[PDB]
Amino acid sequence: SRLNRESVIDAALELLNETGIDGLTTRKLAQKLGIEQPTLYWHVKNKRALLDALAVEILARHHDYSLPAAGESWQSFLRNNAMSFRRALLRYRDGAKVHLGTRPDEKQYDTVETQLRFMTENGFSLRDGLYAISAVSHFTLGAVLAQQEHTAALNLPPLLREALQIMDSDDGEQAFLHGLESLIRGFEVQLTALLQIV
Amino acid sequence: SRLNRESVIDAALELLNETGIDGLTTRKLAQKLGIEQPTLYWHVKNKRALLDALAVEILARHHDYSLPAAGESWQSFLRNNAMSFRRALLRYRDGAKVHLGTRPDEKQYDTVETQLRFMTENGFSLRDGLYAISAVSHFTLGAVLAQQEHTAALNLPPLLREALQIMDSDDGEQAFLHGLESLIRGFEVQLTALLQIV
Ligand SMILES: Cc1c2c(c(O)c3c(O)cccc13)C(=O)[C@]1(O)C(=O)C(C(N)=O)=C(O)[C@@H](N(C)C)[C@@H]1C2
Ligand SMILES: Cc1c2c(c(O)c3c(O)cccc13)C(=O)[C@]1(O)C(=O)C(C(N)=O)=C(O)[C@@H](N(C)C)[C@@H]1C2
Ligand SMILES: [Cl-]
Ligand SMILES: [Cl-]
Ligand SMILES: [Cl-]
Ligand SMILES: [Cl-]
Ligand SMILES: [Cl-]
Ligand SMILES: [Cl-]
Ligand SMILES: [Cl-]
Ligand SMILES: [Cl-]
Ligand SMILES: [Cl-]
Ligand SMILES: [Cl-]
Ligand SMILES: [Mg+2]
Ligand SMILES: [Mg+2]
Repeated sequence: SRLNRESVIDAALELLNETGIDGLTTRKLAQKLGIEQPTLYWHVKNKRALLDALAVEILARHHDYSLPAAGESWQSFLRNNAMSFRRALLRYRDGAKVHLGTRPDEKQYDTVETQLRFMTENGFSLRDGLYAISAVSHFTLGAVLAQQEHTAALNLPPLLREALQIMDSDDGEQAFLHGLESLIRGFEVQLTALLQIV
Repeated sequence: SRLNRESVIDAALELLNETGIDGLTTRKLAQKLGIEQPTLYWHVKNKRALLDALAVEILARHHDYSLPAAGESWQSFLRNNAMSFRRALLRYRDGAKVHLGTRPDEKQYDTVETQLRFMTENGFSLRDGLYAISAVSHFTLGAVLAQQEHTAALNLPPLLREALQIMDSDDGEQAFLHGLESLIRGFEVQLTALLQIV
C-alpha cells in the first residue's frame, strides 16, 4: 500500500494497538503494509526510529492543549496541559512507554519553547518553570504507566483489600486529578513565597 | 550452580544489569547459572514470574524506609519513603520498568497495610491516604523512568537549549526533590482544609 510518512505512521499506530510496544516489530509492520522488509527499510530504518516518530505523532494528532489560551492562568494551563497529555498517552496501547525516553523533536521546538517562555512570563525562573513542567510530566507519565502496565500484566489485610477495590473501581482518573491539584497548589505555594521561608 | 530462590534472584538481578528488562530472558538466565533451560523451568516458569519476584526483592533488599519512624510526621514519612523508593528503583537497570504493573506481594502485605493505616492515623481518609501514596509513587516512578529510559535511548530555541543543559547537568534528583516538596505541601493544604473551600 502507500508508504509516505503519514501512511507508515497510520499503520504503525494501528499495529501498536494490536501488539503493544514490546511486540511491535518492523517485520510485522512490513506485513501489515503488504511489503517486503527491504522495502520497509528504505522508509523506516529500525524500531527506535519508528518509536521516536510515533511519540511525536501521537501528540501532534491527539494532544490538543499544547498551548495556553489567551489570558489563561499558569495553574489552569498546567492542568489542561496535563489532562490533554494524559488523554493522548492513553489513546494508544503502551502510549506512555512510547513517549518514555524521548526529547522534544524539532517539530515540537516552538511549542515546548512557548510553554517554557509562558512559565517565565508568569513569575517562574526558567529553572522552576522547568521543574514544574517536568514534575507534571513525570506525575502524568507515572500515572498513565501504572494504568497501562497494570492492564498489560493482566490473605489481604483490610485496608489493602479496600484500597485495591477503590483502584479497581475506575481507570485511575480520580487519583490522577486529585494528585494533579495537590501538585499545582504546591507549585503555587512555592512561587508565591519568593525568598520567604516556606 | 545453586538454584534456591535467593541464588536465582541474585543471578537474575546481575543479568538485569547486563541486559536490561527487554533483553532479560530465561534462556540467558539458564546460561548465567550454567544450566539447561528445562532445569531452570523447574525453578522459574517464565519471565513474568521472574519479573514479579525481582520487583519484590529489589524493594526487600534495598528499599529500607518502608515504615515510619516512631513519632514521625506523615510529611516526613512520605518524603523519606519516596526517596528510599527512588533509590531502590535506580539501583538496577530498568528497575522502574520492573516495578511497573506490579501489585503488593503477600510478603509486602503487612508493610503496605501499615503505611495505609499510618496515613489514616494522621487524619487522612483511606481514600485520600491512598491518593497521596499513589501520587507519590507515580511521581517517583515517572521521574525514575524518565531518567532510566532517557539513558536507554542513548536548531534549538534558547530556553529549550538551556532547559536541556539544566537537565544534562545532574541525574534528575534536583527536579525530583523539588517536585516532591510541591506534592507533599499540596497534600497538606488539602488535609488541613477539611470541608473548607480551598
Ligand atoms: C518542556 C518539555 C516538555 C516535554 C519534554 O519531554 C521535555 C524534555 O524531555 C526536556 C526538556 C523539556 C521538555 C514533553 O514531553 C511535553 O509532553 C511536550 O512535548 C508537550 C507538548 N508537545 O505539547 C507538552 O504538552 C508538555 N507538557 C506535558 C507539560 C511537555 C513539554
Ligand atoms: C500502598 C501501595 C504501595 C505500592 C503499590 O504498588 C500499591 C498498589 O499497586 C495498589 C494499592 C496500594 C499500593 C507500592 O508499590 C509501594 O512502592 C510499596 O510497595 C512500598 C513498600 N513496599 O515499602 C512503599 O514504600 C510505598 N511507597 C513507595 C509509597 C508503596 C505502597
Ligand atoms: Cl508509496
Ligand atoms: Cl506524508
Ligand atoms: Cl523490530
Ligand atoms: Cl485561568
Ligand atoms: Cl520521559
Ligand atoms: Cl540447587
Ligand atoms: Cl532461598
Ligand atoms: Cl524469556
Ligand atoms: Cl517529622
Ligand atoms: Cl506501577
Ligand atoms: Mg517528553
Ligand atoms: Mg507498586
